[PDB]
Amino acid sequence: MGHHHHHHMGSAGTQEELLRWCQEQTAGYPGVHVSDLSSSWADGLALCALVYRLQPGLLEPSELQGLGALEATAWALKVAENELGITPVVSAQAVVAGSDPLGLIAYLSHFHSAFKSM
Repeated sequence: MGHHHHHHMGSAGTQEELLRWCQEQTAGYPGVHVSDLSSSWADGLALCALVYRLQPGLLEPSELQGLGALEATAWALKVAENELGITPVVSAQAVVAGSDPLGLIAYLSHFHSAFKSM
């Protein structure tokens, strides 16, 4: 199958399933909105929310939630890898700046595949 590449849906078609799964996993925190593939990860809320869900006894989202964006990403990314074992795919600066859509989505896939199977 396949016509050429794109015709109606393709890029957004994947983001929809990714954003939907992300919001569901980040659902529970009385003060966290997950509906953006950039700003949502600014303060590292989306990433922290996921990590905390996997290791609630080895995470501190609320701590890095306001302490800082760069610190939240670097801290969550470092601990996430230490607690889960997932090696970072993109730099904190890029994540906080949202200048890496391909990298942000790829990372989410790693976390999803880890929980999808476990």
